[PDB]
Amino acid sequence: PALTKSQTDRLEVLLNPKDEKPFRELESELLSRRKKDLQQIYAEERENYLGKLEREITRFFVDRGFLEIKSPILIPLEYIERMGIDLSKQIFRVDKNFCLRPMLAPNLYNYLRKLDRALPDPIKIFEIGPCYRKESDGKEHLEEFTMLNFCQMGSGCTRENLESIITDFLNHLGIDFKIVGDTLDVMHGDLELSSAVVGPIPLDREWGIDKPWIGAGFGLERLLKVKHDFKNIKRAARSESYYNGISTNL
Amino acid sequence: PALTKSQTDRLEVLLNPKDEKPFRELESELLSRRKKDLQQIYAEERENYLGKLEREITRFFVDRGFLEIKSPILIPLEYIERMGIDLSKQIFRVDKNFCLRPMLAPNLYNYLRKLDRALPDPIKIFEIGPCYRKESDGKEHLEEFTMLNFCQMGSGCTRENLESIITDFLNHLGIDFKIVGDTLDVMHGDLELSSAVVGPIPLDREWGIDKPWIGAGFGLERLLKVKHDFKNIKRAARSESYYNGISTNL
Ligand SMILES: Nc1ncnc2c1ncn2[C@@H]1O[C@H](COP(=O)(O)OP(=O)(O)OP(=O)(O)O)[C@@H](O)[C@H]1O
Ligand SMILES: Nc1ncnc2c1ncn2[C@@H]1O[C@H](COP(=O)(O)OP(=O)(O)OP(=O)(O)O)[C@@H](O)[C@H]1O
Ligand SMILES: N[C@H](CCCCNC(=O)OC1CCCC1)C(=O)O
Ligand SMILES: N[C@H](CCCCNC(=O)OC1CCCC1)C(=O)O
Ligand SMILES: [Mg+2]
Ligand SMILES: [Mg+2]
Ligand SMILES: [Mg+2]
Ligand SMILES: [Mg+2]
Repeated sequence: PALTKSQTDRLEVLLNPKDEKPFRELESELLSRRKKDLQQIYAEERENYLGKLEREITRFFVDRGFLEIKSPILIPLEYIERMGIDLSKQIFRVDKNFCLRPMLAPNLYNYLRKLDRALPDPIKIFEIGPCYRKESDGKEHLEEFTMLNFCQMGSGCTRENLESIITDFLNHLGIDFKIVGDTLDVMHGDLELSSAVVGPIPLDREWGIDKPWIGAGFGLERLLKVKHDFKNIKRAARSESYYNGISTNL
Repeated sequence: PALTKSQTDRLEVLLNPKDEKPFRELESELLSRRKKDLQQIYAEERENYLGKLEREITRFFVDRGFLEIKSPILIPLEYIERMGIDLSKQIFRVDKNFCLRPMLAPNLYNYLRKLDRALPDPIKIFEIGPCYRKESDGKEHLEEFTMLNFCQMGSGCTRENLESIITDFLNHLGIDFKIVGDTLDVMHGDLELSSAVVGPIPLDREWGIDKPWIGAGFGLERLLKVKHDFKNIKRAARSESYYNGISTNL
């Protein structure tokens, strides 16, 4: 009569946040619901949450005067050392000289330096894309995730302006937050949505940067987790197991 | 007086397709032009070609009834073997059990199988994203590229329908092509834009697929190369060296 832990685990896979003994009937009910959810997505919008969020965020920053960057995901291992990373044990190495980027900063540093030769002050850029870190199991971490990093360099690089961009950005997405403060974290309850920095910092010199700057990095899967009230960030990930938070194991 | 080969190489970095002794003046002219090009992008649209193309392609397929997939880039090595790949020497391995995906097929096979339990016939899906292959130097190949793979499974999986989708798709993008024919290549002159397949094929059984299907895979950087008349596909890649085909080394 009482559901086993394994049965409960199975039902929880099929349970969605907005949902409101014997196991087989409960399972059948949830299977029907989830099939109908996929059918509705297929019939109507057909957009993947992670893709759609990237597009929405892209529009926000492009509209605010930030240049869209698409830089390599596979980066030189040298960039890790040059980032002052002696995270060191979290790097996915590829061949002898490369790794999967654990963050967007090194390529954006290079872009800021290069673009400063061409673009008027201030320089405003952003990137959204895959980042990789070896992580311990956890409901808030993925080994394959998607970062947004925006930054501004030159005039107007104040904490006030950084907080303003963050605030406008999250109010646009409709995500509740608190900024907890040079360095700031953007929190949703106890979940970190972003780390933000008001530069300059001593690392800049290694990258040929000698101007003020502000920037922040956000995990898109974390944003989705909060927005859609997913219990586990796995529902928001690139996945074969979940589609828009709906189990594909039906 | 005569430009050296190295000087010509430098000028060719700065030359754009639409452009129409002494070296320093030629260099200065091209530098000014390319800075102005970046300034215009920054002032006006601010979109990255590779990002924008992905968005345009996404809209095309979503509008045509195809479900947008975002699946893992880091995939089990087992998937390679299960794809009948004994390309074998082109795989970027990561740790003991994983690799960077060289193609979108294995994850899409899994999606087709899973979605067949939920969605009405025919099942139409697509993915756009990073793929990785170790390649010899060449003007048409990147080690890090972006694939579009669409497919349909069930009813209507005919060569005629596959050719129709391809034709509508490339006429939409404004890319000239010829389809050269079960299996088809979509050519732009001697450059392969896509390989396409009319299933079923014997590989399907390994992935739990036993329905007719059609599908095709396109390289986005190749599409950009053709569309923008880039001499080298490096101008279309995720890069720190080129932005929308414009040298960042100014
Ligand atoms: N493994 C991960 N999975 C999902 N999102 C991540 C992961 N690592 C970082 N992020 C996201 O990227 C943002 C910026 O990266 P940062 O390096 O500041 O993370 P972090 O300080 O290591 O986070 P945490 O303390 O939660 O590990 C984080 O605020 C988070 O939103
Ligand atoms: N290394 C690469 N760089 C850029 N695009 C690629 C690369 N490999 C494949 N593609 C693109 O992906 C498409 C489908 O992949 P497929 O495995 O059929 O390529 P392929 O037959 O190996 O191509 P090629 O003969 O040019 O190496 C190709 O038609 C091409 O547009
Ligand atoms: N790099 C991640 C995310 C931090 C985002 C804030 N930093 C930031 O925007 O750096 C700018 C990007 C290129 C150099 C300046 C971290 O280590 O927390
Ligand atoms: N996989 C690449 C691209 C081929 C694209 C055509 N194949 C295709 O769409 O396969 C479908 C995708 C999942 C299984 C059926 C190749 O090896 O050529
Ligand atoms: Mg961390
Ligand atoms: Mg942090
Ligand atoms: Mg090849
Ligand atoms: Mg081919």
